Amino acid sequence: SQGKEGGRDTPAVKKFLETGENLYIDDKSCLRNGESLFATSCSGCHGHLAEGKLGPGLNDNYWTYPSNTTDVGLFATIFGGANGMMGPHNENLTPDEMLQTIAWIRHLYTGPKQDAVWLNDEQKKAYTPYKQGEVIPKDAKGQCKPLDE
Ligand code: HEM
Ligand SMILES: [Ca+2]
Repeated sequence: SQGKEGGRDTPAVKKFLETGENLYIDDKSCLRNGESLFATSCSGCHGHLAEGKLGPGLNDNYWTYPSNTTDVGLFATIFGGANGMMGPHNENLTPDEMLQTIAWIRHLYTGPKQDAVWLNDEQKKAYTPYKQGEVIPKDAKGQCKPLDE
């Protein structure tokens, strides 16, 4: 909406614009939000688990546009999708919400650990193919304020 919030000046967005790093990767509070944001903005075409439906599966190691293997690339795709050639994507999420959504898409990954270029050395160590039924603890607290609270 608007009012008094953040969106484009949060520490995560600042860090992202400085190094391309997504501080929300593996942050449970951000993942909980991202799961919800992904649901209403992307799942309708990419599937509930990003397995693919009308749009391609975003949970595997094949990418039509490899730039999407980095969070900056994925971000640019949606924010600059405005009638282009990489899909029917419109900038509807704030920059901060986008990072949370991207963090969730990465969490939905089910492919080879070595192809997860969006994860650093440590995060790759903690990577595990997403399995349906998983439940992010609802009392999880982190860098992201719960969308419901
Ligand atoms: C913020 C929500 C969304 C995100 C993050 C998202 C992300 C992406 C990404 C990263 C790709 C490229 C995949 C690749 O390179 O292999 C893609 C492709 C595509 N998306 Fe989405 N998507 C979203 C919403 C939607 C919606 C709502 C629709 C339908 C109105 C849609 C339809 C498509 C289609 C048809 C393609 C394939 C386009 C092509 O191959 O050129 N997407 N999406
Ligand atoms: Ca894919």
